[PDB]
Formats: sequence, C-alpha cells, structure tokens
Amino acid sequence: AYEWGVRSTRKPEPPPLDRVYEIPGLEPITYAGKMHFMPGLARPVFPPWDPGWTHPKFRRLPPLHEHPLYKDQACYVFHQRCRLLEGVKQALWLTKTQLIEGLPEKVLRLADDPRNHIENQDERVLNAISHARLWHSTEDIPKRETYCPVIVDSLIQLCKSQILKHPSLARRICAQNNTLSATWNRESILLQVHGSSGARLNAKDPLPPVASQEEVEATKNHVLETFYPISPTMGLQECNVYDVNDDTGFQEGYPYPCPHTLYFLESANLRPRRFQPDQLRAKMILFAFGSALAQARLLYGNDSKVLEQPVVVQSVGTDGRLFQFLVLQLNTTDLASDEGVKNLAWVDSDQLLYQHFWCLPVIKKKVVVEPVGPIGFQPETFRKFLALYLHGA
Amino acid sequence: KARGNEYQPSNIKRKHKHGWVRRLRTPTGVQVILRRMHKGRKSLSH
Amino acid sequence: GADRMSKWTSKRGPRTFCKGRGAKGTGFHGRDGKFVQIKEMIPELVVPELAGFKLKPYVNYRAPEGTDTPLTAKQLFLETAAPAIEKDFKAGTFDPEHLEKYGFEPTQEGKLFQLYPKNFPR
Amino acid sequence: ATSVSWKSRTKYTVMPVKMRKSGGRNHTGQIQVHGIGGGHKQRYRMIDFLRFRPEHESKPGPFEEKVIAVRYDPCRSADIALVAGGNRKRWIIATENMKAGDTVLNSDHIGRMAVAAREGDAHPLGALPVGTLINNVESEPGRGAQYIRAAGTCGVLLRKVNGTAIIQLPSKRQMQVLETCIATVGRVSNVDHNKRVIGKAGRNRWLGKRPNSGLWQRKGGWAGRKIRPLPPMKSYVKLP
Amino acid sequence: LGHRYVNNDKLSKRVRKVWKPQLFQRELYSEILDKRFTVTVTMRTLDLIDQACGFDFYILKTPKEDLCSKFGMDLKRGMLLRLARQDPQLHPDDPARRAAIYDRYKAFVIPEAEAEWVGLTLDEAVEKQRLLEEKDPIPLFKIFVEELLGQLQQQALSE
RNA sequence: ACCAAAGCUAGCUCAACAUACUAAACAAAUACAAAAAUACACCAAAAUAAAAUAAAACAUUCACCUAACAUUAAAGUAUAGGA
RNA sequence: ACGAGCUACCCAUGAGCAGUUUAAAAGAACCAACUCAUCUAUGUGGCAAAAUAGUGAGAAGACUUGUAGGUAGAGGUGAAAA
RNA sequence: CUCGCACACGCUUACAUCAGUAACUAAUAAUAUACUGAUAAUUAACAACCAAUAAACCAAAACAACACUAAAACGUUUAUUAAUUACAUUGUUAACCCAACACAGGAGUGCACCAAGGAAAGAUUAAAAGAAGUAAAAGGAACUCGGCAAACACAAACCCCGCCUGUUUACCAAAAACAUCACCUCUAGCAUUACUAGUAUUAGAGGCAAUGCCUGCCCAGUGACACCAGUUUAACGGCCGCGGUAUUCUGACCGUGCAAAGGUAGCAUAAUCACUUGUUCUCCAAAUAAGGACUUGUAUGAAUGGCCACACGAGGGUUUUACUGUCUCUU
RNA sequence: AACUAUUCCAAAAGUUAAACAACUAACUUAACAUGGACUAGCAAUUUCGGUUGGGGUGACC
Ligand SMILES: [Mg+2]
Ligand SMILES: [Mg+2]
Ligand SMILES: [Mg+2]
Ligand SMILES: [Mg+2]
Ligand SMILES: [Mg+2]
Ligand SMILES: [Mg+2]
Ligand SMILES: [Mg+2]
Ligand SMILES: [Mg+2]
Ligand SMILES: [Mg+2]
Ligand SMILES: [Mg+2]
Ligand SMILES: [Mg+2]
Ligand SMILES: [Mg+2]
Ligand SMILES: [Mg+2]
Ligand SMILES: [Mg+2]
Ligand SMILES: [Mg+2]
Ligand SMILES: [Mg+2]
Ligand SMILES: [Mg+2]
Ligand SMILES: [Mg+2]
Ligand SMILES: [Mg+2]
Ligand SMILES: [Mg+2]
Ligand SMILES: [Mg+2]
Ligand SMILES: [Mg+2]
Ligand SMILES: [Mg+2]
Ligand SMILES: [Mg+2]
Ligand SMILES: [Mg+2]
Ligand SMILES: [Mg+2]
Ligand SMILES: [Mg+2]
Ligand SMILES: [Mg+2]
Ligand SMILES: [Mg+2]
Ligand SMILES: [Mg+2]
Ligand SMILES: [Mg+2]
Ligand SMILES: [Mg+2]
Ligand SMILES: [Mg+2]
Ligand SMILES: [Mg+2]
Ligand SMILES: [Mg+2]
Ligand SMILES: [Mg+2]
Ligand SMILES: [Mg+2]
Ligand SMILES: [Mg+2]
Ligand SMILES: [Mg+2]
Ligand SMILES: [Mg+2]
Ligand SMILES: [Mg+2]
Ligand SMILES: [Mg+2]
Ligand SMILES: [Mg+2]
Ligand SMILES: [Mg+2]
Ligand SMILES: [Mg+2]
Ligand SMILES: [Mg+2]
Ligand SMILES: [Mg+2]
Ligand SMILES: [Mg+2]
Ligand SMILES: [Mg+2]
Ligand SMILES: [Mg+2]
Ligand SMILES: [Mg+2]
Ligand SMILES: [Mg+2]
Ligand SMILES: [Mg+2]
Ligand SMILES: [Mg+2]
Ligand SMILES: [Mg+2]
Ligand SMILES: [Mg+2]
Ligand SMILES: [Mg+2]
Ligand SMILES: [Mg+2]
Ligand SMILES: [Mg+2]
Ligand SMILES: [Mg+2]
Ligand SMILES: [Mg+2]
Ligand SMILES: [Mg+2]
Ligand SMILES: [Mg+2]
Ligand SMILES: [Mg+2]
Ligand SMILES: [Mg+2]
Ligand SMILES: [Mg+2]
Ligand SMILES: [Mg+2]
Ligand SMILES: [Mg+2]
Repeated sequence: AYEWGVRSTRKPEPPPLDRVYEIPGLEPITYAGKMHFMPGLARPVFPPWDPGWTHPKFRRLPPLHEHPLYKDQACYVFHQRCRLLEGVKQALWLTKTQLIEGLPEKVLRLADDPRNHIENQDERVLNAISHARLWHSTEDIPKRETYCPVIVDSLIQLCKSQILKHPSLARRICAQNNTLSATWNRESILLQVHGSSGARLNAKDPLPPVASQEEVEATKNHVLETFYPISPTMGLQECNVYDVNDDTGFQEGYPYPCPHTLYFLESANLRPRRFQPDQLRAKMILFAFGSALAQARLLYGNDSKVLEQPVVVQSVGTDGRLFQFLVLQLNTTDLASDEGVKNLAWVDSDQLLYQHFWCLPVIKKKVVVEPVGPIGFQPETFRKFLALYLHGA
Repeated sequence: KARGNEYQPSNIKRKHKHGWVRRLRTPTGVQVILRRMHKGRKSLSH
Repeated sequence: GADRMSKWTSKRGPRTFCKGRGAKGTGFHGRDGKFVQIKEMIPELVVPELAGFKLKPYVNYRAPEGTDTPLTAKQLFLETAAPAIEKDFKAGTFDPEHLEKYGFEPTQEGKLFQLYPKNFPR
Repeated sequence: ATSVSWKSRTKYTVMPVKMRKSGGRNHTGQIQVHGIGGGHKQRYRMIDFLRFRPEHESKPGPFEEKVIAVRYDPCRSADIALVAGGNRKRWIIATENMKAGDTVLNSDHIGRMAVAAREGDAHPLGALPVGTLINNVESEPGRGAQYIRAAGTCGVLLRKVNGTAIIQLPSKRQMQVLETCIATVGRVSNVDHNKRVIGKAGRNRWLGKRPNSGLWQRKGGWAGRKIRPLPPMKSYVKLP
Repeated sequence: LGHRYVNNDKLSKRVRKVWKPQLFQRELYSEILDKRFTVTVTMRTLDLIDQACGFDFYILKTPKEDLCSKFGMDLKRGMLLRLARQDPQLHPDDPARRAAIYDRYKAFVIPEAEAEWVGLTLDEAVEKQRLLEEKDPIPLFKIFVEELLGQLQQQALSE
C-alpha cells in the first residue's frame, strides 16, 4: 500500500535517548537544574505536565468517548450541507417513499384559476426578477449570494400581497434557523436528519391530505428501486455522539405548530459549492420528511404505526434562476420494514423562472442587439409558486 | 537602462536580511555581532 | 540608506507592524474577533479619603531634620519580635518550633501579597 | 534555506487538493532537474493505486463498485474515474472504454477455472487467461500498482509457472512476479495521447516545460544507434 | 588526519588523506549491569575485550585515556557504583549468582564517594557540585532569633 | 592692509609593578521585525589551515605563521633536505 | 565572512489589459494604457555614471506587473550573449 | 499650459501657527513648503491585531444559460470544546520616496481628463556660429556608403537568410545568433523532500529546426556500447588517382594503383580561399550593384542536415510609382 | 588527489561436507561500510626555452 504522509513532514521522532539512560542504577546529570539547555549535559525527561487547576481554553481536547451522549451505535446524520450520491433514489429509500411526476391536482387547480392571480402578474414578477438580478445592488452585476435570497423573498412578498383577498393567510408566521432533530430507524440502519434549514413557513392549522385512498393503496404494491454497489447511507455523516429525541425547533405550546413550507436556497458563487439540482431535490425530500416526522410523533407519539391522518409538508428550492417544487405526504411512522405502505412525494423538477439575464446591453458592431433584462419568462413557475403558497386557503 | 537606483527600500526585507534575530540565528552572524561589539559600534545591527 | 540609529517604532513599518509603546495588556481576543477586557487585569487604584487629614506637600522650614538611620532588618526585628520573644522566654513559654505567633511566616504561597516572588506592583 | 514538501496530507480524499510546483529545485533550493517550471496552476487528485482494498476489515470478500464519472486529470496522462462502493469513493485509473454509470469488479480470489475478463476488473494475475492485456501492475503482493499506469499503455501476461506470473512490460522487457499480485484488465485510457500535436512553443510552456538550453554541445561517444540485446528478466520473486 | 605522498616517492605529489577505522554493530553483554548494549565497536575493541577476558573486565581494567569514550566512562561509573554499593537489585532472586559475580571483580572495588565521580566531564562535575550546594538562603528571622537566645541565655546564667 | 601667523595643553607611546582577568550601569524592556509583560515544546553540531612568497621557472621542499617553559652554553654542531 | 531590496531563473500570493475587427481571447489583425528600445538628431563633467525629442516593435500572451520567499563565488542562474 | 485626488510601499516632522532672516538652505532675488527659533499637532467607525479538532461535499473563473482546455485563486454546514467581563493596544502631519542635488530619470493600485493642478519669458538687444521649427520659384534623388533625414507621399514588385509569435550582449551588436512546434538519436523497470505523490503513449541527456521532396556510400581510425570478439555514423568524422582509346576536343570502353568507402540526389561565381569586376542575357544614356542562366564548387553537398515553398521580419540587398530643401543652390 | 560511478582482492557475517582416491577446500553476500587496487567520468596543480636587422614562419643552438 502507498501511505499518504511524507516522512519529511511527520513530526520528527524524538532524539535517540542519551546513553546515560541505559545504565542501571545510575543518576544521569541534566541541565534540568539550570532551567535551560546546555551542551555537555544529558537531556532531561519530564512528566507529562499537569497544571492541577484546569483551564477551559488551553486544555487538551477531551476525547470523544468521554461525552455523556456517546454511544457505540454509529448513527448516520443528514444535515443541511450533505450531498447524496444518488440523490432522489437515496432520498426515497431512506424515507420509504414513492415519487410522482407532477404536483398534486389540488395545487394545480389552485394555480390555474384566474381569480388567484395578482393585479398584474407579468409586470410585477418581471419587476421582481429585474430587482433581484439587477436593481437591488449598487454594483453592476450582483453576485448570487445576494440575489438568491432576495428573489425568493420578493416572490414571498408578491404572494403575501394576497392576504387582502383570502384573509386566512395571516394565520402563518415565518421562522429562521431552527434546530431540527428527527431520529428514525430504517432497516437496521439508524438515521437522523438533524440541523437547520434556511427559512421555514409555519401555520396555525395543518394542511389537508392531498392523496386519495387509491394512491395510498397503490403505494402498497410499489417496489423501491435499489442501487446495489452504493450503500444507502452514502454521503451522510457517520456519527458516534448524538441524541435520540424528537425535536421540532419549538417548545411545547407553540401557537403556530404546523410546518407548511420549507425554503432552500443555494446561494454560493462557485458552481462546486452549490448543489446539483438533483442533490437539492434529495435535500428537500429528507428535510421535509424530518419536519413531518417530528410533528407526526408529537400528535401521536413514538409508537410506530400507519397514520389515519396523513401529515403534509411542502418545500421550495433555488439556484435563484431555477426552482424545485416538492409536496410530501407522510403516511407511516414505521420505517423499519420495507414491505408496508409508503409515504408519498410529488416533485416538480427543473422549473425555469427565466432563461437568462443581461445586466448590461449586449452590443454587436456598434448597435444594440440585446437590451437589459430577462430573456424568456415562465409565468408558469411563479404560478406554481403562488399555488404552493396558497395551499392553506 | 539607467542605474544607481538599485536600492528599493522595504522594512520587512531590511529586518529579515540584516536584523538582530537574523544575526543571532547562525554562528557566523553571532561572530558579526561580536566583531562589531569589539570595535565598539553604536549600532550592532539593523 | 534607510535609518540605522533611530529606534524601531510602530510608526516606522508597514501596516502589518504594530508594536505597543509598552502599556500593559488588559485582555484577550474573543470569539467574534472583538476584544475582551478582563476586569481583573485593569489596575484598580486604591485611593484613601484625604479630606479629614492634616499633612501637606511641603514642610515648615524651621522644622528640624534628623540623624539619618536607614532601616535595617535588625532594627525591625528589635522593634517587633524582640519584646515578644523576650516576654515569652522569660516566662519559659518559648517554642523554637513555631515562631508564627511572633509574625514569622514559614512560606509565602498562602498569603495574598507575597514578598519574594513579589506578587504586587505597588 | 529549507522548504517543506506540499505532499503532506494524511487522510485520503476524493476532493481535489492544492499543490505547489517547484521548478526543478530540491529542498535546498538549487536546481536539480533542468527545464521545469511555471505551467498552469494544478490541483491534485489522490489516486488509490491499490485496486483491491476492502472497505472494512470485517468483510474480506471480493467486492463490486460503480463507476460514476470519468474525468480529465492534469497530473497524469491517463484519464481517471471516480468509483464508489459501500460508503466510500476513490479515484482509480480508468481503462480505455470505461464510461459513466458502469460496474467494475475487484477480487483477490483465484480458482482453477480462471475468469472471463472484462475491462475494469481487477484480479490476481494467477486468475487471468494467459494472453490477457493488463495494466496497473503490482510488484510484490499488497504493495500497490506502479508499473503500466501511463495513458494507453498495456502489458501482457505471458505465462504462469510455479505459482508465479511472468508478464511483458510496455518497454518489451519481461517481469516475474508472484501470481497473487493484482492487476487491472485492459489498456489504459486515452489511447490517442500519443498523436496529440503541441502546436506552438507556448503550449509547451503551459505544460510547465521551460525551453532547452542554448549552449551547443558536440555529440559524444554515447550517441549513435546502439543495438543492445534485450536485458535479462527482472524477478521480484525472492527465493528461499 | 594527515597527508601522504603518492607512490611513496618523496618526489611525487603531496596529498591530504584521512584514515578511518572500520566500524561494526555488535551487541555486548555486561555481567555486572546485567544488560545487552548494542554498540558500535572496532575489531581492536573486540581484541582488547578478548585480551582482558571480559567485557566488564575490559571496562574496569582500562584507564580513562585508553577507552576514549564518554560512554565507556559511564559504563565504568555504573558498574563501579554497583560494586561499591553491592546493589541487591543486580539479581533480585539469586544471591548465589550475586555473590558469585561480585566476587571476581573484588579487585576494582573502590569507596562510594569516589565511585560516583569517576566518569565525569568537568561540566557534569560542576553541575553536580552545584546541586549538592543548593540551599535556599536562611530567613533573617531565624538568625536573629538565635542571636537573641544566645544573649538571653547569657543574661540568665550571669545572675 | 586683507587672507593669514604664533602658542601648550588635551591626551598618547613604550616599559615596570601588580593583583590575578570580560570595566562602568541595570527600575522596566530586551534574541516577535532586539529593547513589544502573558501558552504545550523540540534542540542542537564537529573534518589537517591554505596561499601569496623563496628556490631567480616550477612540480618534493620554503623559518615565523594565534599550539605555555624561560635564560647562559653545547651550536648554526649532529642531523634533514629536487643532499 | 557578507551580499538575489539591482539583475538571471524559480516558489507562493495578488493586479492589470479600453476601443475596433472577427464564427474565435486564434503565441491572428488595427490601435491606446502598458512593456520594450528600431533609426536619427540632440546631449557627451549632460536633465541623465545611458537621458531628451521625434520615430519605431509588441500589446489575452513563451504578456506586463506589486508583495513576501529561494538559489552564493571551486558557486549560482542562463530561450549561450561566456 | 495641462500627470489630478486618494491608498499601498517608502520617508520620518521636512507638515501647522507666530516671529526672524546680517549670514547660513533655494544653484539668483522678492519671500519662505524647504533656512533659524519658539509654540503647537494626526482623537476610530477605516487599517493592523483579531480559534482549534473531527465530518459531509468529483462537478472552474469567463454578465454563466452552458461549454472550451492549459483543467483553474476565493467556503458552507454538522459535531466537540472555545476565559465572557463598558471603554485594550497600535497606523493616522507633509509640498514626502529611489537616484550624492529642491535631479527633464525610476516608481504598484483605485478613480477621474477638470470642478482639480500648474507658468515656457530676471531686464534688454535682435550679430555670427549651433540647436528646434514653419514656408519656399523651376527641377524632383541629380544628394549620399545607402532616399540617412525630411516629405501635400504613407503604394507596388523581386531576391538572400531565418519557417512563424518569442529571446539576447542593463551602458557601442536585436541579427542571418538563441529558442521554437516537428523529426530524431541515446539513458533509465522505479516510492515517501527534487524528478514525482509521477511509471516507458512516462521521465531525463542531447541533436536538428515547422510543413513539402528527401536524408546517398563508409565501422579502417577515434569514441561509445560489448568489460575480449562484435555492434554502432539523425556518434566524432570521412567520402581518390595515373596511362591508353571513337577521323578531331572530349572518353561510353580499356589498363592499373590505392583505399573503410571513393562526394550519390540536389544546388551552385553562393553570406562558399583565391583566380574574380568568371561568361552571357535582362534592367540603366551609362552598374565591380540587382535578377536569370551557364558552371569542376578540384575548398558545395544531404539532421555539425540538402533542396523547393506559404505566411511572417524595426534583418540584408535591388527595382518601379509617389513624395519631397536630400541636392542643383540656397533663402 | 578528492568526489561520483564501475570491477576486483582483503576485512565482516555466514554456510557446507567429514572431503576424494588407492592397499582443509569450495561456495554465499540485504543495506550500510573499512583498507588496498582497477577502469572511466568530473576535476586539481603547473608550464609555454633562446637567438632573431620588430615579432611570427623557416633556420639555427
Ligand atoms: Mg550605489
Ligand atoms: Mg547607512
Ligand atoms: Mg507601521
Ligand atoms: Mg504606511
Ligand atoms: Mg472593544
Ligand atoms: Mg505533470
Ligand atoms: Mg491528462
Ligand atoms: Mg529538445
Ligand atoms: Mg542547440
Ligand atoms: Mg618562485
Ligand atoms: Mg627576485
Ligand atoms: Mg612566477
Ligand atoms: Mg606556509
Ligand atoms: Mg634522501
Ligand atoms: Mg528578488
Ligand atoms: Mg482588448
Ligand atoms: Mg496578436
Ligand atoms: Mg522615446
Ligand atoms: Mg522633426
Ligand atoms: Mg510611441
Ligand atoms: Mg503595431
Ligand atoms: Mg505584427
Ligand atoms: Mg530574498
Ligand atoms: Mg583557478
Ligand atoms: Mg559556473
Ligand atoms: Mg530570459
Ligand atoms: Mg556563442
Ligand atoms: Mg565569444
Ligand atoms: Mg532622506
Ligand atoms: Mg515649518
Ligand atoms: Mg540666498
Ligand atoms: Mg494623509
Ligand atoms: Mg534668460
Ligand atoms: Mg542664427
Ligand atoms: Mg534650420
Ligand atoms: Mg516643410
Ligand atoms: Mg521647391
Ligand atoms: Mg547617385
Ligand atoms: Mg555623386
Ligand atoms: Mg526614414
Ligand atoms: Mg517611402
Ligand atoms: Mg513610396
Ligand atoms: Mg526570425
Ligand atoms: Mg547593448
Ligand atoms: Mg533586455
Ligand atoms: Mg527586433
Ligand atoms: Mg541597440
Ligand atoms: Mg537556429
Ligand atoms: Mg520524416
Ligand atoms: Mg527542413
Ligand atoms: Mg548522412
Ligand atoms: Mg569503430
Ligand atoms: Mg571495428
Ligand atoms: Mg542550376
Ligand atoms: Mg569565392
Ligand atoms: Mg567539402
Ligand atoms: Mg556529423
Ligand atoms: Mg559544411
Ligand atoms: Mg505558417
Ligand atoms: Mg523584408
Ligand atoms: Mg519578431
Ligand atoms: Mg527583424
Ligand atoms: Mg603547490
Ligand atoms: Mg617562445
Ligand atoms: Mg624571443
Ligand atoms: Mg625577422
Ligand atoms: Mg629592421
Ligand atoms: Mg621554428
């Protein structure tokens, strides 16, 4: 095998001990007396140093096994930044879930009713895009780190403007950065989705289940696809210190108990520091699922059972030019077995809000060919966005 | 082209090349300091 | 040819060179990068109430000086420990083992202001 | 003075790690090798050259891995492949037709019947047919591949005698090894690397090659066309 | 270190030359210290050990100048100490072996005050002597108390 | 008549003696980029002196040339040397 | 012993390159900043121990350039001009 | 008339206010940013200082949609611990630095082309010669080593040498020298500091100079392999005569000597010892110039490369136009 | 000479037979590594006799 250090680098082996230390029954004479190095004298050996009072900062790092929460069962954790190798496949398998192409038809009907549009949709949304992508900064060409959260929030505002027409929307509150811990056991593998998502829309009243019983029973016969060489745990964090407790980021008696929509931004300048669209889909599957599972174990409890009352959660995600829509229905708290009823997920993937954007007029042979602004605009994707925002009322 | 401007001042370079620490890090440097001390120089080093 | 003679001061180098003028550090660098002061490192001035007390910055001229005797460890021994030791040897209660009642201290590490490693500034 | 090599990183990573070129200079700072320096900036991908490497010591058996992607590598001539199995990924040197979304077997197991050889497969030499094409050849068993890693190169297994394999290196020299040593089956990636045409001196500079010297040296005795009988066979088999 | 003439003709070039000893790795057994040291020695060292009939003999039987090694002098200091002490820890289980061994070397036995100073560099010596002289200066309270007790006991005995 | 001129001191030199041989001054700061009170280490080491020159060149050789033993003689003797 | 703060070549780490022409940032083209130093005239104790004026060559590259580091004289460095 | 404001690096009070300047600095004064004295001054929000250990991440910057090849600087999150408590410390002037000078030189970046900065002339006179400019009758290279310089011109052709962009003698040479893509020889079977975290389609030591047609004969010498035989010239290097013959000059043929082979293809009065201003044709009124042929060059010649060629060249030569104070011949 | 590689002898560590014929020798060698040789590389030290109708060539001594 080829070992990966290099001798030159690895901290130098201690100097060969002085010859006077091999002679039995003889006290070597050292410079230890004079408190400094001297040539001609033997090198003193000192006891590992114990400053009888311990200092919080300058002490050695406590070994991991000493912690009260240490356990010998390796628990695989999924946090906000983990990438899954096979994204949606893995997500589904860990979640025990079937995938469905479009969005639920409830949501689409909500989307295609001309009653549900804003005053001028094309106008306002073209403006939201242009604002986010250009106008919101002093600089010529804003980076993504700014313009992704800006555009998501612009759209949230455009939808929030409908609180006038359907005044049930005030039953919601928005939250940022909550600790979420969902532990569950799947096929002898222990999984925990643990961490923070970016932004979370919570509601006072839960969301009506979107799948007819025919779907749920057609779920009973569906076989989970499997990737043989790759273990399903791939890309997670092997972790030996963890807590198993159901934790939604809020304590008891929270006035807005029901997770409604989760928002996942990819705001990073470099490509390699963002998620592949697929991996992102996986991320929101797992996290939506965790958010659901927490609740499901709050209103029912740790016992593993099929659910008489499904829990529904939504998720949206972004490049800032590209959107991922997801609706998840949780039907099952027993994931140990592979053979039962499976949870449901609808994923509308790779929905372009606009094709491209020009921040400076593009000029060819001293004429203006392409003006400043967005190229191509899909009112459809914003319509779906609105739909998901309006799912409560 | 034109010469004589060979000296382009930097304090970091100055003190890394000619400084006290640099003179004490090698036996030869120490002999420099010793010679200057002997001659009674006002400034032993930069 | 730069400057050899003039002393090396924070004013002289690049941005990266900051050398204090010799004031003493009051703290450390914290988590936020912001600086944290430690209330214990900041010297607390101990100032007596001067109002009701009579002494002045100068002395009357007709007031005499005196024969100058530098205080010695001996004189200090005799003004303090000698009367007590003599009193307790004359009564035979003298104990060469424990001198602590006379004010001798075997080791300094217990007390707040120690003399030999000199724990206090002033 | 003294410089420290960039080559210290203890843990294996599939992620590209940053490296410092040193044009021809040893750690003392003098030129050792002439004609090297200042190419494009390069990150380094760690290659696992031990093809058979059981993930956990718990299950020793022959295992199987999936090929995820086949990428260009700046550091070597061959193209490399990202290969994942169990919980782990690693870079391996890609065989000629290896493509993404593929399956590759790693096995230490011998048997009387040999094996039908696919490309990415790694087997002990003893397990292969006697005419097979191999690359990434170990010397002693467990050591890791050294020989035949360059782009488009292939050796060939010649024969099997006395619990030992004799193979033919790309230089057409013969090499004798224990038959317990692993090798990968096929020709290495990027076979046309031979026919690439550097267009201009500039490109050579991009590759980090500084021009030859200008001094004129009269050719000596060493030059000419020497025809030498092919050298005797190297044997890493240690006789008792 | 020296020079030579090439060909040994005095009329040829004169050339710097250095003659280096041939060194070997050999492990030697000390009886008195009961140990095997791995030491670099010459063929000459082995011949002198042979000639003096024991490793421990050779070390005890040779003067400081002839060994030339600081390690030789420390070996010697060690087993000289073990002889002057009659250290029981030599062979803890068998006083038979112990007396048997301490027997043959009885010619070299030297007192203890001498035995710990044998192999010492002037540096090590100065250090050792500095440590034996190490004292925390006596508090003036003590000294003044003793002067006062002297004076009080001579004031009590005079009446 | 300008420019100028004249001093006799500052100190030095060489020896003698001599105890014995790193002066004086240290409050803080000084081996971070010396003079910057305060954080887990590393630290350290040795190898023949050479040549200019003399030999009317230069090739073996070439006193003294940073190794205590002085003085009167033996004696520029025995010896050594491209003798 | 001391020198790579000039310069030769490296290593790290930053920074520049507008307009025009082209499917093209192609060691292409025109031409600034920038870098060089062709030819001439001045100058020749000079503004200058190598410059000034005009004129020229390159100008997304084997390009220019800042900062810190390296290699040392029996050596270094060198697209050889000793 | 236009090199301005700021920061970095550097400099170190040269800055500011009041006063003084007989003399000292300013290459001279007036007076004063630079001489002298006294007294003051730059205040942190900017800048410096400003956590470690594990773990998940194969997926460039280029308006980044997506790609190109030379494969690319720049971080999130999760876990484990991180003294917890107003005000810490330090840089903050300038007309400035490196060039012995208050030097027409050298100096990184961001913004500007003016709103900011500045003054070519101490006063005269209007000689020569010198410098820098503008104009010029008729002519238009007759100048001269050369159209050097100049010009109301800013075009065309042909050779030589190098393929090309590039590099070089800082301060007399920028080139035909070097490098270079390409093509060829040699040397290596391999592991933790170079080569290389590479493995013969690789890496070193060299030659030669892209492409195209080619690269002839020689291993006797000298090398180097093979420790001797033997092998090697894209290793160092070499590649011939005398006599007689077709009526006549020549010599297919003949004789014979010597060599390891006897200079092959090509090209040729050449950047090629001399003879040489070879001979002839073209160009000019006239040419030792230029170009084309002939050509034993008895001293050309094939990777110390030979021959053609595209494009390129501040390389070296030649012609035409045009342009002109180069010149007639100066003003 | 040193140094860098080659080759060899000795040093050092070993290993074998109890050798052969009739009525002591031989062989082995991982990295270091010593003494003495060998062949090369890379080098080190030193020198350019005089006369001459100026030197050089030729000639001479
Ligand atoms: Mg100078
Ligand atoms: Mg100076
Ligand atoms: Mg500073
Ligand atoms: Mg500064
Ligand atoms: Mg603070
Ligand atoms: Mg490489
Ligand atoms: Mg490659
Ligand atoms: Mg080459
Ligand atoms: Mg060359
Ligand atoms: Mg002489
Ligand atoms: Mg003389
Ligand atoms: Mg001489
Ligand atoms: Mg001498
Ligand atoms: Mg003799
Ligand atoms: Mg430098
Ligand atoms: Mg441009
Ligand atoms: Mg160009
Ligand atoms: Mg100019
Ligand atoms: Mg002009
Ligand atoms: Mg110009
Ligand atoms: Mg140009
Ligand atoms: Mg051009
Ligand atoms: Mg340096
Ligand atoms: Mg020399
Ligand atoms: Mg040299
Ligand atoms: Mg160069
Ligand atoms: Mg030359
Ligand atoms: Mg020359
Ligand atoms: Mg100055
Ligand atoms: Mg002033
Ligand atoms: Mg004046
Ligand atoms: Mg300022
Ligand atoms: Mg004037
Ligand atoms: Mg005039
Ligand atoms: Mg004129
Ligand atoms: Mg004119
Ligand atoms: Mg005219
Ligand atoms: Mg003419
Ligand atoms: Mg004429
Ligand atoms: Mg001209
Ligand atoms: Mg012209
Ligand atoms: Mg013209
Ligand atoms: Mg050229
Ligand atoms: Mg020059
Ligand atoms: Mg130059
Ligand atoms: Mg040029
Ligand atoms: Mg020039
Ligand atoms: Mg050339
Ligand atoms: Mg060819
Ligand atoms: Mg050619
Ligand atoms: Mg040939
Ligand atoms: Mg031969
Ligand atoms: Mg031969
Ligand atoms: Mg011809
Ligand atoms: Mg000729
Ligand atoms: Mg010839
Ligand atoms: Mg040749
Ligand atoms: Mg030739
Ligand atoms: Mg071309
Ligand atoms: Mg030309
Ligand atoms: Mg050029
Ligand atoms: Mg040119
Ligand atoms: Mg000599
Ligand atoms: Mg002569
Ligand atoms: Mg002469
Ligand atoms: Mg003559
Ligand atoms: Mg004459
Ligand atoms: Mg002669």
